[PDB]
Formats: sequence, C-alpha cells, structure tokens
Amino acid sequence: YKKAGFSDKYYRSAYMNVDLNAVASNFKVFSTLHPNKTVMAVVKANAYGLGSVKVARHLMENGATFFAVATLDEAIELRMHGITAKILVLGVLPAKDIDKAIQHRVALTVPSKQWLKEAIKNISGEQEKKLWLHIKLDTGMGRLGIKDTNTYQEVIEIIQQYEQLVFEGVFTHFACADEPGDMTTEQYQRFKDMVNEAIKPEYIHCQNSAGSLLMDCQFCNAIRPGISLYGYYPSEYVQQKVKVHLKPSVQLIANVVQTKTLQAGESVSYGATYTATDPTTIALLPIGYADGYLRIMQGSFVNVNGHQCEVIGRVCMDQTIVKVPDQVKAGDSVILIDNHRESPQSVEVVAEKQHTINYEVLCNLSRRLPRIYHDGDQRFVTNELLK
Amino acid sequence: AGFSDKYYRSAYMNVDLNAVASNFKVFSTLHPNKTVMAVVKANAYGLGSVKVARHLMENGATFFAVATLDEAIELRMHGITAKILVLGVLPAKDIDKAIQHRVALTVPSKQWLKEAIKNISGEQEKKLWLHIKLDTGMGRLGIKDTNTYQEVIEIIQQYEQLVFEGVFTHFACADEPGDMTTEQYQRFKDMVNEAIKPEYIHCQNSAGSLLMDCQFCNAIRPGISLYGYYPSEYVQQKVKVHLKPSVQLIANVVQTKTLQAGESVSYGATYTATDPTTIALLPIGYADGYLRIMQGSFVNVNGHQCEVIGRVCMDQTIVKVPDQVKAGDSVILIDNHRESPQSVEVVAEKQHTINYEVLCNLSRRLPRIYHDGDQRFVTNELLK
Ligand SMILES: *Cc1c(COP(=O)(O)O)cnc(C#C)c1O
Ligand SMILES: *Cc1c(COP(=O)(O)O)cnc(C#C)c1O
Ligand SMILES: [Cl-]
Ligand SMILES: [Cl-]
Ligand code: NA
Ligand code: NA
Ligand code: NA
Ligand code: NA
Repeated sequence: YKKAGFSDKYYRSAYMNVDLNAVASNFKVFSTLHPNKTVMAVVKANAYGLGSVKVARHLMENGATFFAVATLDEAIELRMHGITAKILVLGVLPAKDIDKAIQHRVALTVPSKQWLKEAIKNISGEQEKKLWLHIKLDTGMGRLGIKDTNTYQEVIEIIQQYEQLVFEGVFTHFACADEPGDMTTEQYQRFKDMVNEAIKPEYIHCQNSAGSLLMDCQFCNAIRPGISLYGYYPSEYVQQKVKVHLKPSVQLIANVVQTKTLQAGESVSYGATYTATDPTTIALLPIGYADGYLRIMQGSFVNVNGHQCEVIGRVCMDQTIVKVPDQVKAGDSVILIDNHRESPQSVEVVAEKQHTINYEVLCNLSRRLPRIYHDGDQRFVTNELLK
Repeated sequence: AGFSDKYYRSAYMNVDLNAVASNFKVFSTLHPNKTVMAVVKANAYGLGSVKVARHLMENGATFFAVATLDEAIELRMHGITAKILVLGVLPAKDIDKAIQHRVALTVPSKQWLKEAIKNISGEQEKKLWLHIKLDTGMGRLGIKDTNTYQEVIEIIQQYEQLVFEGVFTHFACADEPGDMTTEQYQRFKDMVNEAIKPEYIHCQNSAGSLLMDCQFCNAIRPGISLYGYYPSEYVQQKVKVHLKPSVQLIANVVQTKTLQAGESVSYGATYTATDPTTIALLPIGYADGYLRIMQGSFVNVNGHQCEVIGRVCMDQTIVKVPDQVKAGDSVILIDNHRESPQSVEVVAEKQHTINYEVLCNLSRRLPRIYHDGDQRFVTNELLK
C-alpha cells in the first residue's frame, strides 16, 4: 500500500464536503467589486481548513496571481505542489532561514528595522535571486509593523543600497473593520500619510474581507480577502450592511453506524451525563472532538434526514451520540455543519455554541477528517493520514 | 522527497519519547501478566501516532488500538508490524482492506457481522481477526445481551476465515467514585462466562488500569496516561504511581513593542495599556490549537509569568512582558510538569474542557520535535 496519485481513499463515514465552485464564485465577487486591484487571496491556516494546495490551484485556474500565507512552511508547501503565483508570508520569518525564502521565490514581511538588518547578515550569497519585500506598517493595530515615518524611510533606504533586495510592497491591517466606528477610517488615513512620505512600491494593500466589502480604498491597488473567499461574512454587522451574496463552501457530514433503544434509567457516554426517562432511540456517529466537533457541542442540534436532533451525553474523542426518531437507522447521513447561512447547522450557529467566531470553527477541523472536493461533476479526496 | 524534518517558524511541540516509554513501562509493571494494548488513536492524542507506536515497539509493545482503519493503515504504511485493533465501526464495503492489511476489527452488532460477511469478495484470503464489543452500561457501541453475543461467536465458528480473537467492554465512570465501574465489570464477566473464551479479554482504560487489577482480563488499553496525564484529578489523588508528562508547547518572541497610555492591541481594541507597558508578539494562534479563550491566561517568558492580552488571532498571540524581554526569547505555553501554571490541566480549566481535548486541538501546523536521549527528530506535516 502506497500514496494515491489522484484521490486518497478513506475508511470512516465522516468527512468535509468542500465546494470549489463556491470558492471560485466568491473570488469572482471580489474581483468584480475591485476590477482594478490584484486580489491577493489569503490561504493561510490551510485555507482556513479547506486545503491550501487544492484551493490555490483552483483559484489559479480562475485567474488568481498572488496568494498570502502566515508562514514560510505554508508558502513552501504551495511551491512543492506546483503553485507558481507570487506568495507573501504575512508573519515574521526567522532571520537564519532567509536563504530558503530567496531560493523558493517567496516574498517576506518586514516588521521592523532590526529584523531587516538581521536578515541581511544571514544572506550567504549561495541564493543569488531577488528577495521581494513588503513592509508592514502599524497604523494603530498594535501588532506587527513599523509605526513611525522616519523608520519607514530608513528601511527603504537600506533596501535601496542592495540590488538583491526589492521594495515590492507596503501594507497595513485593520483591527475593527467588521464593527462600526471610526478606527478603520483613521487607520486608512494614517496609512496614506506614511506611504506619501516615500517612494511608492508596486503593491499597496490594506483591506481584509471586511474592508474589501465596505470600502473602495482607491489608494490601494491590491486586496487581501480571507474568510469571505470561503463564503462567510466576517461579522453579523458586515452581513447586514452589504448587498453581496457569499456562497458557503463547507459541509460537515457523518453517517449513523449503530442505533440503540435506551430504557428508563440507562445512561449514555462518559460520566452517565444523560439518563433516559422514557424509551428513547439514540444514534452513534463516528465523529468526536479529535475531529474538531468539540465537547461543548453537547446540547446542540444536527440534521438527520431532515429531522432536528439533539446531541446528548458527552461528546467523546471519536464518537457523538444523537437522540433520534425510531425510523432512523444505520447508514443515514447527518449534516453537522451545513452550506447555508440561514440554518440551525450554520457555521455561525456552531460558533455561538462554541462561544467563538466562525474563523475558529473552521480552523478546529482536524487532519483526521477527509476533505472531499467538488468541482462540477468531479470529486476528489484528501485524507492526510494516508499521505 | 519531502522537507518534513525542517521547519520555518519558531513555534513547536517538544515530545519526550523517553517519558512515553517510561509510562508504558509503569503499566506493564503494574500488570506483569497482561498484554499492554497501547491506545494511539487520534494521532496518539496529538503527539504523532507513527513516531510513538514505532518508539513503543522498540520498547516491547506488541499490540496497539486505534479509532479508525485509516489510523491502522497509516501505522502499517510506516512500518508498524504489531497487532492493531480498530475500536470504531468499519464500513462493511471496506472489509477487504482490513483483511489485506492484517488489522483486527470490532464487532458492534450481529447485523454488522452479516453485512461484513456479504462484502468479503474472496480476493483477500487471509484470516479476519475479530474482537467483539460488549456494551455493559456505557450505552455507546456494542452488544448488550448474552444470547446475541453467543450467536455472533457461533456465526464466526462456521467460517474458517473468521477468527474470534478477543472480547471487550469500556467503562463510563472509571475516573469518578461510585459503584458503576464494579457493576460493569461484573456484567462483563457474566456475559463472557456464558461462552467459549477468546485469546484476548480486555476492559480497562487508563483509569481502570491504575485503580483495579481485574484478574479476569489478560490485556489493558491505556491511552492518555501513556503520555503522562492522569484521566481525572480523582485518579491522581487515589494512586501512588508517578506519570511523566510528555508535551511542551513553545514559541519564540518575534517582535516587542512599547505601548503608550491610550494605545491598544489586536482585534476589536479589547486592550489599552494606560502606562508605559511592553508587549511581545508570539507566532502562534488559534489555527495552531491555542484557542481564543486562552486570552487572560498566563505563560512563562524566561521564568517570568506574563498575561496573554488582547484577542488571540489565527496566527498570533500578544503577551504583556517586562522591559528586558526581547525578540528571540522562548516562551513556554504548555509545560511538561503537572504542578505548573502552564500545565495541561490548567490550560484545560481555561478552555472549560478536559486535558484530552487540549492535546487533540494541537493542529497539523505545529511541528513535533521528538527527544530520545540526546537524539532529535522532526515532523512538520506541511512539508510531506
Ligand atoms: C488573516 C489576515 C487577512 C484576512 O482576513 P479575513 O478576510 O479572513 O478577515 C488579511 N490580512 C492579514 C494580514 C497581515 C491577515 O493576517
Ligand atoms: C479512548 C479509549 C481508550 C483509552 O482511554 P484513556 O486511557 O485515554 O482514558 C480505551 N478503550 C476505548 C475503547 C473502546 C477507547 O475508545
Ligand atoms: Cl478597483
Ligand atoms: Cl497482571
Ligand atoms: Na533595491
Ligand atoms: Na458551511
Ligand atoms: Na454511561
Ligand atoms: Na472460525
């Protein structure tokens, strides 16, 4: 038994459906909203759980020329699998690893003057191609970046003394673009104020999903949409303000493997935490918190053949128990997360149950779930355990 | 070839393989006449099923348990020749793959076994090893009545290809006080005593293996305690054995900043300093399994206890620090000690969950760096 060429096999009835056509459709919404901007598709964190390689490849087939990721590992993973678009690493590379970024033609973020000096000291001469750099400006977020104009200017002057270093881009990031209030306006003005005190690079970018949906920002020539490429609004506020429709791309599915009848007194799962009072039927699903369906999901509702059914007892590492009508039997499929916003199984409802935001619900989905990709009538599978 | 031994962000898990071997050896010493069926499901509770199983085989392990056939096949592809039991329910259509790869399966019901027989094509002619699951009170998978148990064995006995290798059950409340565990154990014996006995008889998880002998059983299924964690505080308080925690979660500071009074940090402006205070940016976030709820917890930067402030992002965490902290300083987010403000159990309290889930949350983006004496090995799954 060896690695599959085209589609990985899988041997448990629990999986993610990933709609690639939905993702392309959402990408096309953004390029239509911003027809004179490069759409720098954010595919960090394995494309928010969907699969960075498959998504990037599909987006390239639909005109994408630039991607952003969090780490160099994520960028190298894209390169190993044939992605030839430009890639920006948004996080801070360790200076000792500078030669690997140059070798693989990956653009890096400059967060400070000190970093840039360390990075220069670690350039061996063995990789002689150009190093593309995007300078991060802190305009009030308080995270990564240069916050003062003098330092910004000094960094550009350093880059200009080395023919190997290219000032490719400058960028910032919004803290509160998905809530009402003036902070986003103020950050945008500050960003312009700084960028106007120096020579301008090829790429100027500031907008995440929320900023791309709420503002033009004519000054910028590129956008960095993440979560909304995959079909989710970054907040309720944004969803309510904008008229564009986004298509959710994920379903989370599992099939019932056994049904049982509990008599009054009998309990289910760890800690005897649900005790039957009547004759009630239960269904066992082969999915649990090691898959990202966390323990707190106890008491939520899932969709078994159209019927709304309560998750009862403790969610285990590998199993979930569901209270069901008598007609439910082994083999019936269950929607745990649905590809619709207005659903009791929406990502947002699951997020409310987990006391978190949609972003985290998607990132929780573990390596043990196969991803089954849909592209028209084509179907292919990634199962990380068998790669 | 991959670059899976390399990694390019300063955030990672240290996995102490000697600790794991040490804990395995504790269990075999507590149960000297039993096979220790090491539970390495869910990627060995986040440590890495392949590397752990391989290391345990080097230290005498002959039998493993996993949740799924995918997990079992993953072990076979990477050189594991021990016996493997799949604890979950295989889809009947996939029966030939279990036979081909010499993987034992769980029988949860009489109906499953009939479906499984119907899907045996004849192309894989080796024996199919079966362990019958008995539901003795847990209310999850398995057979709950003695007659059904007997009928299943009688079916297995009519086919030369099917072997009755084992019988087992599982405890619901072995980690809390009360009679339930005793009652389930007696029920298990009562059922097993009404039929011919198989080679393997097993009922004890970590908690059961630490609290009871169960002479009737000849194999144990310890999971979380192999990795150095007690299944509950109750068990920890009752038992005299010492378990060695095997995981650290580490990240290095990538940038420091000084905030003036008024200035804020992260999403939603949830934090403002009001005094000259220094912050450190860590390259780790909730996409790594360090969830948003960790805001307000404490981490260890060069010995100093420091508050996680602001929103935890997908890829970054912000920490309030003393002025002497600088880029490159390492930070312990989870520590390999039980009595630590960074213990797995304290992190579990913060997450309003149990230690099991804290470990399973740790995502594929974190490299695992294994220590075996002075030898070092790295898995970075992105660069397979
Ligand atoms: C995560 C991210 C994004 C995308 O944000 P969303 O569209 O998902 O809300 C854009 N820019 C940076 C930066 C820097 C990010 O870290
Ligand atoms: C998860 C598991 C175990 C191991 O449990 P812990 O020792 O980690 O608490 C043993 N047996 C079965 C079964 C059946 C399990 O699902
Ligand atoms: Cl435009
Ligand atoms: Cl013994
Ligand atoms: Na230059
Ligand atoms: Na969805
Ligand atoms: Na129970
Ligand atoms: Na037989």
